Amino acid sequence: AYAQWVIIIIHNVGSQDVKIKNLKASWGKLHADGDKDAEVSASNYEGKIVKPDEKLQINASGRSDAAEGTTGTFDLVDPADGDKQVRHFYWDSPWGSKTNTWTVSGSNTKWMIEYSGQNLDSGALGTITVDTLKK
Amino acid sequence: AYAQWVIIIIHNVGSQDVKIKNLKASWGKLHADGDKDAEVSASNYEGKIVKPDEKLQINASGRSDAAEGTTGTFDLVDPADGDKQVRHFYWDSPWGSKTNTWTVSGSNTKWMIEYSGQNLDSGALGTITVDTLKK
Amino acid sequence: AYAQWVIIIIHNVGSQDVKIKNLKASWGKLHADGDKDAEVSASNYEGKIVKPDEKLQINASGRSDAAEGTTGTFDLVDPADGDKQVRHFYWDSPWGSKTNTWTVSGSNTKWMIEYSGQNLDSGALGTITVDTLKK
Amino acid sequence: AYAQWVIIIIHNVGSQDVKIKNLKASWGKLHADGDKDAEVSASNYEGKIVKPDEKLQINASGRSDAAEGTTGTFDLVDPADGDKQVRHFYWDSPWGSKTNTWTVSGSNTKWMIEYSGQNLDSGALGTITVDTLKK
Amino acid sequence: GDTLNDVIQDPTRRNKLINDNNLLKGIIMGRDGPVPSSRELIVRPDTLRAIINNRATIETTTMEAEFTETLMESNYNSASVKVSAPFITANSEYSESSSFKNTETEKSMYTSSRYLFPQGRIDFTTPDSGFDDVIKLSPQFTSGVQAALAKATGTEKREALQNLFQEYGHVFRTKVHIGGVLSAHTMETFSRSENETEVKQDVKAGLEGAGGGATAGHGNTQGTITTSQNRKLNVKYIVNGGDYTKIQNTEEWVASTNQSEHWRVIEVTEVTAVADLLPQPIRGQVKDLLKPLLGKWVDVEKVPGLESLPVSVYRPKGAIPAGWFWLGDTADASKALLVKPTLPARSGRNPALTSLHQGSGMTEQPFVDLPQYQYLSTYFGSFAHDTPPGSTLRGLRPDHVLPGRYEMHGDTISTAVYVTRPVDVDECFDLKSLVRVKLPGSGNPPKPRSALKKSMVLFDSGE
Amino acid sequence: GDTLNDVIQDPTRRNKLINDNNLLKGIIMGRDGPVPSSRELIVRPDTLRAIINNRATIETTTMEAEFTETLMESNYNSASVKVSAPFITANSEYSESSSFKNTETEKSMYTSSRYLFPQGRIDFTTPDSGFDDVIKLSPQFTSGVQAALAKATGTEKREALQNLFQEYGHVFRTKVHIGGVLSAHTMETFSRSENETEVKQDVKAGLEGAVKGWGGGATAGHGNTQGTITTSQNRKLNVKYIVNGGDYTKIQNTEEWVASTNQSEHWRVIEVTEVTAVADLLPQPIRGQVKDLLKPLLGKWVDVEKVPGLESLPVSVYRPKGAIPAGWFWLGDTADASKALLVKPTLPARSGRNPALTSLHQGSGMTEQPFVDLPQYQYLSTYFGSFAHDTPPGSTLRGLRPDHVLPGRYEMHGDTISTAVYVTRPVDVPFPEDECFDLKSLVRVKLPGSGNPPKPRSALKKSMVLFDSGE
Repeated sequence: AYAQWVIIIIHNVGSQDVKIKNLKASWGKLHADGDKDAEVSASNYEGKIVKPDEKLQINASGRSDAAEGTTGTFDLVDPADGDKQVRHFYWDSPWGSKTNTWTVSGSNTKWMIEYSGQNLDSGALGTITVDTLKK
Repeated sequence: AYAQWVIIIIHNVGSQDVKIKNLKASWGKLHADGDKDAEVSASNYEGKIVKPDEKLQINASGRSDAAEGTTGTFDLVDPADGDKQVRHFYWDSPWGSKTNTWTVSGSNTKWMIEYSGQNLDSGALGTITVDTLKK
Repeated sequence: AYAQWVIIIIHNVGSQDVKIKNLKASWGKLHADGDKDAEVSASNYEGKIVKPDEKLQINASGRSDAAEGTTGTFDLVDPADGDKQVRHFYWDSPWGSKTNTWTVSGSNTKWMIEYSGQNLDSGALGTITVDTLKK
Repeated sequence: AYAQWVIIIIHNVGSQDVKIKNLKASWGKLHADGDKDAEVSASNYEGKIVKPDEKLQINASGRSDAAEGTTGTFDLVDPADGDKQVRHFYWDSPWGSKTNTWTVSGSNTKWMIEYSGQNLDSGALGTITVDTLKK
Repeated sequence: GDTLNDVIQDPTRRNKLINDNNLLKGIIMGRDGPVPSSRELIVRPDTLRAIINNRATIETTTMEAEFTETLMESNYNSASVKVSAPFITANSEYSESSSFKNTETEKSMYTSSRYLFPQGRIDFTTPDSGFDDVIKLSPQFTSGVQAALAKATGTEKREALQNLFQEYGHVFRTKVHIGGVLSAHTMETFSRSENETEVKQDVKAGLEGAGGGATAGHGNTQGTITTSQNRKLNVKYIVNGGDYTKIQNTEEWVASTNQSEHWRVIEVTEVTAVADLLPQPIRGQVKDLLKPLLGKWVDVEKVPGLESLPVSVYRPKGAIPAGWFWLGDTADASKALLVKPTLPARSGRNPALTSLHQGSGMTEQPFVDLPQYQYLSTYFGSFAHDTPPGSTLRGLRPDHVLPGRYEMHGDTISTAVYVTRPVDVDECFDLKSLVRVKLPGSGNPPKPRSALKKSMVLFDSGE
Repeated sequence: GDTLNDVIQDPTRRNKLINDNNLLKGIIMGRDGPVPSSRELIVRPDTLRAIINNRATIETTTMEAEFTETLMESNYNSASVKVSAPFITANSEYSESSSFKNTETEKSMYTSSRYLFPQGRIDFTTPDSGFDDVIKLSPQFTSGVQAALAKATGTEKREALQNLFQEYGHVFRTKVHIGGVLSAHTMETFSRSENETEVKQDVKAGLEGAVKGWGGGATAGHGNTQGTITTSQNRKLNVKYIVNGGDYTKIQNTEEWVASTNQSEHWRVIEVTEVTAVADLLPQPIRGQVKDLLKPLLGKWVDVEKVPGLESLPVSVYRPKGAIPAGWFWLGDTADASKALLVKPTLPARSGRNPALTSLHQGSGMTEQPFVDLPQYQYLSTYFGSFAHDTPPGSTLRGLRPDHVLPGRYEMHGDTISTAVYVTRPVDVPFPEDECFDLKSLVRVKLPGSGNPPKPRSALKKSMVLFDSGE
């Protein structure tokens, strides 16, 4: 249901481009901002380039009566370094279960990553920001 | 219930301090960071001063799975000029209604605000970052 | 029925142009001035530019015996800066319910906006004059 | 009843005082800003001076569940030249008849008047802005 | 393969180039447009400074756009009813149908071609450069300037200068590019509309009884076809240089681009004022007398009764002296600028200042009498076209003003006022003109933005 | 088959080549672009040093790309119902269908032809070469330089030099390639969009029944069809020919232009492989003075003070100690605790001249950072504090003309993004010429606000600043 929603903000504080790839939502659908009825396909972001001081917002929400919550994974990769994997983010706002899971994986000394604003105990995940910087 | 939760992220982005006053949660409760069971009284947040680089986070949620929503209000004031009202912010996460209310009020041409991450449609209100600039 | 009606007068007192977008009406129908029978499609106002010192009047009302009232939303966007959002207006003059809602949302400190005349107590919404002044 | 109201904004766009006189409402009652329950009299409007670039609001609404509409008359006069009748404005939002009437009557060339907002056909009469200009 | 060098080293060819290009004559920037002067402004030089440039270019651009939208709709309705008894049977049929088709098609074509065949650039040396090959003004022009400056009264001097510069010109081309340029342009637009409507209707009925029978019938049909189309074609050729008799043969024109007798000025990259060619003590005097307006700083007083506004409003204090005019309400608390025309009103000369008339209707703001003029401030009060201070308030020629910038004051729209500021670059006075953002009423004139150029006002001058 | 040798050995043809190509004239580097000077900068030589190159080349490249995408969808829904009884029967049907087709076509074609017909290379000898054949500067240019350096005050000298180099040019071509080059470029773009839609909806009903012979029947039928065809098409064609050398009247006829490439009277300079600054052609004692006077900025090293507060950052922030002397300016915050750089313009403001420095103004919204008053200029640091447009130290912070600065390299400090600050350092170069100052300018990567301006990434050139000029 729409009562389980997540908003993720990739904020490119650093000075170098970041590419978003492998944006897949196992549970739920990706919608626009301020209108949960405007579904957007993953192709709208796959390979998208985010420049310094540019915010990339992807809003996911469980469909009406989905009862499946909102879950998926996405990858941040370096436009250089042959699309090297910068970070692998997995988010899960289950409908059935109160506990949520937002996790980070991937090894790059090249990029520093900060993230905050996610709820893990009960309810929806919330709105999440991820700061990308190319050390 | 813990399904009703809200995070107030007040982020000073000017170079002059701001003060929280009148911060009371009529409904629900106020808890510590991350954990909702560790309830904390509003006395720890009343009258606190936020510095230019500092962030202050309020974590308010309803009573423990008791179907109780969380609601409250607070004011930002200028300790420089004797705590003149900056803005009045009202949040509400009611159990009965899935809609959520985030209202900002007040008037100052001598101060600016921007907020983001609010979700009034359905589910929890969500973590919201309010950037404060004393233009 | 026709007993529920809203007239919005966007008055661009400012020196810079403004645009209307996402004018979607879930309940009610848009009609010409002075004749509710003269239904006008939403395309008549999509993308319209209100130049300085120009008033744009949009009228909505529920069809006779609809028992539906009239509801809808629209956005004001600054033509410059890639159609940057100015404000989000939502109106509702429901038939069954004896309360009407006129809500303004969005955070754009570059535009200064005021409005008056809205009546929410009973019956139709009324005629609302919204002043828009970009700074 | 409350399904029939009228908001009258006498707006002095000129540079001379216009005095409101002989305000009399037969059907319905005069209320006050927003609240249709706060019945107000005419002694707070009769004989008043509306300064240039100043607004005076008259809000009238039918009595609560009286199956009774709204009806009244007021006369704007020119204080300088012996309260000579500038115009006589009669409003009516009857409960019985779906039609609604706003009549601007009287004649004084020395003054120029224009009005907008009136909704005569169906529902409440709406809110009317009357711009007065001695010329 | 001759160039500008071969032309310049030959006296006959050099003088032909000078004569056919009006290189010794200035341009009279008149009310209508620039036209070259018939009189020689500078003395004929013994040689010309030039560089050679033969990088010819041909560019063609074609754009076509077409659009078609076809809509169709059709309906039908059919009903039949029948009743029977062992003694009677009655039936009735009804059928109708409507059809509607609509096609709108739009086409646009656009062809622009430019043939640019340069030859070089010819430069003249102006006095401010300080070189010894400086151009020398004609003795007749210098004598005319001296005679103008010798008149008894300053207005006589100004009128003499005006006549002299109408004859000789207001600008002189100092760097010119020589060569040939040919341009062709074609615009074609086409719109068609087709509309078709059909409607038809039928009814049948009959009866049987006891033995008996009957019959009836009724056909009915309507049809409409409406067709409309428009086509507009426009072609324009422009030739400047080369063999102009070959304008319509692009190939015989690109062939003649090497013939020096047809070389022409195809652009000017440096133009210099005719006044800036004069000796310094005379140059200063001439540029002073050419200023349209005299200036005078006066004292200011506050217009009281404007409490509901961010800033105090100030107007020229006292009565405006005989013959002067003021330029609007300002926020500066110390001084205001008075102006006065230098040239009398005369047929065919746009006045510096336009009178203002109370507005058409539902606005208490003044309007400019002459069309394109501008005034600097919103009016804070009831504008009297007949009595002071409104009687002595004026607007300016569009050449007198440049766009300013706004410094908004006020917390609310019905309170806010702009203070317009010079855009620090063409300097303009920082007069602090006020411009309410929300004017009461409707039908108001456009909000002022501009500010007054400093180059147009002559202070002191003992006038 | 004549070559450059035959032209050079004939005074008439040699002088025609010199004159038609402006080989004695320098190039003015105005902000609008290079233009030849009309003044002769060097004395006409008795001969020219040349080599012969007649290796002609024709290269033609054509690229075409097409793309088509056709989408089709259709739906149909049907419902049929019947009820019955010994006295009445009823019936209904509903058939609905929808169809949709969409086609998008994109085409692109571009052709590029270049005909390169060289003749050789002509070389001039610069004084630094030390050879005896050397370009003599024209006596007028030398006299102008002497007169400029003769002015009483430094600003008068600088303005005289500016006028002199605006007339005579700033650079001189010492190696040029002679020949003819013809170029053609065609670009064609095409787009077409076709969209088609159809909707049908047929409804039918019936009722029938009878008793004791009192029978009856009824029927009803409603149908509805809607169609739409939308077609859009765009084409753009652009063709450009450029000729430099050869018979220009044969620009539109490639074969005849190629045939004309052997005619000496049409040979032109088709590229420049060496350019020498006009100041580098002067005698050394005058050369150094002219170079010094042409530097846009003065420079001064000053004491610095740590800016208190900012205790949370990994590196101390320093600023000019005391007030900036009158007429001078400072360039940003730095980690250099030893010294900071003050600069002052050398040339006044004048019409048609871009100033070396630009003023900074407080940001429009949600940013306390300065913004450049002029479009392309740059400043070397972020501001640690509130930028005061009108009061010190903010009133004297200045940005630089883009030609004054070269990209630098960052050097990050701090463990976390909330306190990550860069110490910009010069990019090292083998040439000790494009060298820049190691000002150690500070740039905070994460500015708290929004709408902040681009993060500084530049260092100041050493060639643009004059020290110890005693001014």
